[PDB]
Amino acid sequence: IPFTRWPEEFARRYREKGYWQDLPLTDILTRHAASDSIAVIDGERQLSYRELNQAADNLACSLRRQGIKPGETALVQLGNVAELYITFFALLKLGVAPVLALFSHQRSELNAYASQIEPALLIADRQHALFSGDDFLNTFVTEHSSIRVVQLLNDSGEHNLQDAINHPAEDFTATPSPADEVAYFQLSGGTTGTPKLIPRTHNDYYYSVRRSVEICQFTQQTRYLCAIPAAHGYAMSSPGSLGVFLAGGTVVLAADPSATLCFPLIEKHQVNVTALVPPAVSLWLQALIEGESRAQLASLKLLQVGGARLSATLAARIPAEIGCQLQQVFGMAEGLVNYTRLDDSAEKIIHTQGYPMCPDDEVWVADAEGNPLPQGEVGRLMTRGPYTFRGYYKSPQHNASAFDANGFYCSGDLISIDPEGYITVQGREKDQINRGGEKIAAEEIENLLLRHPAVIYAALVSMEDELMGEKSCAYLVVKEPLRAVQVRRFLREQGIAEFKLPDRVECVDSLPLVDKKQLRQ
Ligand SMILES: Cc1c(Cl)cccc1C(=O)NS(=O)(=O)OC[C@H]1O[C@@H](n2cnc3c(N)ncnc32)[C@H](O)[C@@H]1O
Repeated sequence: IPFTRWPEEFARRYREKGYWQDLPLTDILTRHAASDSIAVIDGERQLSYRELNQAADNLACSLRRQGIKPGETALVQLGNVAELYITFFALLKLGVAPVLALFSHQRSELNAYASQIEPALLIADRQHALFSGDDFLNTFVTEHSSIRVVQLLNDSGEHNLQDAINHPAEDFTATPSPADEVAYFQLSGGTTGTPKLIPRTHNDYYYSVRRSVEICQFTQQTRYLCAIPAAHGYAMSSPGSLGVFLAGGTVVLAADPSATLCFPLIEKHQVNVTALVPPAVSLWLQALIEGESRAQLASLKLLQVGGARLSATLAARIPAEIGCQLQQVFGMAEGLVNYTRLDDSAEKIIHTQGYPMCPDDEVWVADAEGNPLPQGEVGRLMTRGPYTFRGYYKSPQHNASAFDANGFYCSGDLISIDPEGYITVQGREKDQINRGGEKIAAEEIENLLLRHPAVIYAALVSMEDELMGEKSCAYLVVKEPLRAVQVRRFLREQGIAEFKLPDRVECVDSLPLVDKKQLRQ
């Protein structure tokens, strides 16, 4: 499986300093293979580390019998369910590199993912709109003829994922990919017209998990509510579900981050850490005002907030109105993750997004050309490090643009750095909307809008929204009258995630030639 390697002097340095430990990610689970402490709670269901590890082997083995081999890829679309973690570890034990699609992702996204990786295996959920019938499957498995095996959650027919997990592995020995080779594929937020996949090696991904655990001081006592989409890198590795498993803690799954669902789960299971995005934090504080008992969240000792910038106003209210410590998490699926420390001054936890988790994480601030700007100046985040990648998967065209000569990645974020060395996010250069933490590639949507017969020109732009931070607005120059429902219905036919539909559509007489920079003015 081809990916951009680190130069050898970098791989050697990162091994010498102990970042790369040359262990597979399977180690996170198999160190606990003897344990009967609870690893996953999912509604009424409680899986031990022993059971989880066994489930993973059971599935890994079942797939091996169906003829899935090491070095092959897989498309996995499971939500906030135990089977996400079983499937992730099953495929890691086989040496199969998956993409973890979010439940929200639809036709266009799955097709895009399947096209780049050419998967041998598809794992999806019959509770998904696309997988309740066999119509889409028939079409999907035709277009993506690489697919040989299909396993489906909440199926009682031939392709039942349960029957595989429940089938005890006779003599199974794991064959994880080498630790300096690809383990799995993360998803970019998106700056381009097609999704870009991020190769994560065991060495790079494990270190980010291991180092995240040190900072957030996760232990066997950690009870982590995983309420955001469980397959996202923030819920997965920062420190996320894996960080919890590593530590020997417990992951509590919730279908979404509504106060309606989570407030009960936090009190019931005595959760002491969870990860949210700004709008979820807002709705939580509003739910407390609207008269939810604050004592339901007594057990909470750390609340992570990331995916998008947290207003100091919102930040300051977390200790007061909820009564736990805040951690701001500024990270990206490409690698680099900045944390506030648990011992940081209120000043840094409220007004900054921390500093990189690795001492050998390297961060300078570029001007429009690409020269270093001195501290306190605002400019483009340029970074490289032991868990920051060196190329999207099979993207020589975009990789040329995305990295400078020395292998520094531009995140398309604008940042300043304090005298104390802390990063504050000041804005964004990449053509990306941040819809309450969820990322939309403006180009992806503009291309889809231009497919519409009435649409001459398309501009997708951010607009301030108090709840979400940003909402999508589609500016269209049209042949004929076009109402928002028509645009939205049309885009849903193309088959994309709901969050990607423009919250607002406006037909205008002209757009400038699109110069989005001027359209803001
Ligand atoms: C991967 C990730 C982790 Cl592991 C932890 C927290 C957030 C993310 C994340 O944001 N992942 S991402 O791939 O979906 O998007 C990366 C982009 O998300 C934005 N972002 C993430 N955290 C922030 C933040 N705290 N403040 C402002 N912007 C933020 C930023 O533009 C960054 O380039």
